[PDB]
Amino acid sequence: DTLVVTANRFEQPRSTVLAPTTVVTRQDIDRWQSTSVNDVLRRLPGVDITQNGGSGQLSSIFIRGTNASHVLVLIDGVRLNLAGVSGSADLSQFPIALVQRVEYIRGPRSAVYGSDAIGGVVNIITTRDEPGTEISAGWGSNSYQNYDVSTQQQLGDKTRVTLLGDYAHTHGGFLSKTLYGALEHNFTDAWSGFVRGYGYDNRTNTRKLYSQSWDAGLRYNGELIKSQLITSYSHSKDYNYSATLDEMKQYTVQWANNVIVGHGSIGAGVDWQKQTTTPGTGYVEDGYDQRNTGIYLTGLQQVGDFTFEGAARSDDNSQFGRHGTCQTSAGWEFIEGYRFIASYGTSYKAPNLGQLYGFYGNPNLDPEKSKQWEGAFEGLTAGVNWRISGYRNDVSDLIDYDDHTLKYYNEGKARIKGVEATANFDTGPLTHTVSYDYVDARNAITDTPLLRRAKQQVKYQLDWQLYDFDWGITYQYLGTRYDKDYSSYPYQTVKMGGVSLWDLAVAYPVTSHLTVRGKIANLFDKDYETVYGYQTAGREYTLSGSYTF
Ligand SMILES: CCCCCCCCOCCOCCOCCOCCO
Ligand SMILES: CCCCCCCCOCCOCCOCCOCCO
Ligand SMILES: CCCCCCCCOCCOCCOCCOCCO
Ligand SMILES: CCCCCCCCOCCOCCOCCOCCO
Ligand SMILES: CCCCCCCCOCCOCCOCCOCCO
Ligand SMILES: CCCCCCCCOCCOCCOCCOCCO
Ligand SMILES: CCCCCCCCOCCOCCOCCOCCO
Ligand SMILES: *SCC1=CC(C)(C)N(O)C1(C)C
Ligand SMILES: [Mg+2]
Ligand SMILES: [Mg+2]
Ligand SMILES: [Mg+2]
Repeated sequence: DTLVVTANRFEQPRSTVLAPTTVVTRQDIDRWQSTSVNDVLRRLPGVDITQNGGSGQLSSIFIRGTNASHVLVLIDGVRLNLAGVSGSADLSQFPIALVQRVEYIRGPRSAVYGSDAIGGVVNIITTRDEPGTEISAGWGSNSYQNYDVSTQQQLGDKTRVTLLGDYAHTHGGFLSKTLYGALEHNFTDAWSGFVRGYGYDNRTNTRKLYSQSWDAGLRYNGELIKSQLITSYSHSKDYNYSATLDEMKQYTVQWANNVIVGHGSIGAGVDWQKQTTTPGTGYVEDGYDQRNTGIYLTGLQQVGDFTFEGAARSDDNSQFGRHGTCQTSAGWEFIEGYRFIASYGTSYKAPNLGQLYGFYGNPNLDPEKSKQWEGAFEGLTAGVNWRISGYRNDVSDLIDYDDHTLKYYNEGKARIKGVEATANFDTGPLTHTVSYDYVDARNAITDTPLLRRAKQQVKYQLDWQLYDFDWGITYQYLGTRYDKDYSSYPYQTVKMGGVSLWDLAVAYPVTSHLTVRGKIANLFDKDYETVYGYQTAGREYTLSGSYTF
């Protein structure tokens, strides 16, 4: 199988991770011709993305019916800094040109990573191993324009340098400029070090976002033992124009180890994080300094037809103190190629600055808490790889605005019951990748459905190659959703009808160096919204190329 590092921080085959797992490579992203992260993500199981319009507009990610703030987004294994002020991940500003791989694991994972990993985890990896220089560019609808240069070069054997530059610009709009460098060095065959730095300057209509991140690390990859020590600094500055500045610095230091033992592994690590915000950030008066340290244990073992996986973690947070989480999954391969999996896991979400210290702050709030149970069957039948999972997620201690006392409190519960079905198979030269999600996400106290969430989704990718034309068709059904209408007070909840959407993409190797690509997004120009009142794109055309040398 393809490897992931996201389940326990170290490489393992994805057949040994029991939680459902999706991997997107750069090759997929080039064929899809995605011009944003959201477009990559909306394609995958359990993902419901809403957006205040097109590219660059604020967005929310609802994994498996959970709140916007209950997905953990990592960049190269570190909590996305853009999410630090608001406490909820928004990838609409993150440059797609940095995205080399996505590992997405559904279900909880606080027991490895701490806060936010309730619905699942999305790790965006920016590292590639692909020697050479490449030039790319695109033109499309709304004066869309992209230029991109990158290279990877040995500087002597043992060392290599990566550089990337990207400019993307789209009127009505959204402008984004990105720069990335890395140095990778192999001290021995087992020992390695790296320093990575990147930044992007975005403008959106007037919002002005700038972010930089620097990472530095040491890894040991032995025959049995693996170790990693990584430090990370991020600094973002977010201007809105009267005058609002949100600024945050995030520091991380993590040390993990993992050893192969019996038929599997055992791991442990320690994780430290500091976030400082500047006065006035998040409509909070003072600057804050929040700290967290966690310690966790992981395990995986195969015995006969059974697989057991687990993680357990204790976090010590400077505001709410101590919270412990744990996860266990057992799988049973009862006949060759078929498997039942049962999982249980707790996870949490930390209070955010606004909830804590804003005008309606409550400095004594506790984390939001999740308990999740999941059961799955997977199999390989007649060339079809498939899986069907049912899950229940009880969330409690939700942080809610109390209008009577003008303060946030822990109160309030949600019950989510869902089914995920996926399959992939070929029929002659055709490859089919399909998924179906049912999500019944409610307020558990009133029994009413949560807003902003599609109860059902169907997703289908159909790929094939005919001459030297490589074709991809993308279909999605976004089901019924409820939302509030803010044009009239009191704001009333409205029912937004299901919608089907189609994209067509093609690529062609003009020569061995030159690939040209075309896309039509929203082929039937379907008029729809994912947030009530905010119009989405309509039919758009892209045309691009890349040249390798
Ligand atoms: C009363 C319920 C609480 C149970 C918590 C027990 C924690 C689970 O671990 C039990 C001990 O098993 C450790 C196995 O370690 C896994 C890998 O190494 C063994 C290689 O075969
Ligand atoms: C020696 C302990 C190393 C493994 C501890 C990680 C497991 C976290 O605890 C979860 C409790 O679940 C009960 C254990 O049964 C499942 C086994 O988990 C896989 C470890 O082999
Ligand atoms: C590596 C081991 C991980 C497995 C540990 C999970 C087992 C938890 O056991 C029960 C916990 O009991 C909670 C203690 O009570 C304090 C708070 O609730 C009190 C209610 O009045
Ligand atoms: C390498 C060690 C990793 C151990 C982390 C264990 C995390 C266990 O968290 C499970 C939650 O358990 C519920 C009770 O925890 C509250 C603390 O209670 C201890 C004092 O009463
Ligand atoms: C919900 C879990 C699914 C459980 C039912 C599926 C288990 C099916 O087992 C099928 C065994 O395979 C029989 C197929 O025929 C054999 C193929 O050719 C073998 C060479 O002679
Ligand atoms: C391994 C089981 C996979 C679940 C597949 C769907 C089966 C549905 O049939 C049972 C009836 O469903 C009752 C309500 O379903 C919504 C619950 O979603 C699952 C979480 O409990
Ligand atoms: C899918 C339920 C029947 C047993 C599993 C068969 C293999 C699943 O592959 C399905 C992939 O396609 C999704 C279609 O889903 C319709 C059934 O959804 C389950 C509703 O509870
Ligand atoms: S959170 C890990 C877990 C698994 C199971 C054995 C069902 N448990 O009782 C706990 C809650 C320890
Ligand atoms: Mg212009
Ligand atoms: Mg070794
Ligand atoms: Mg408390």
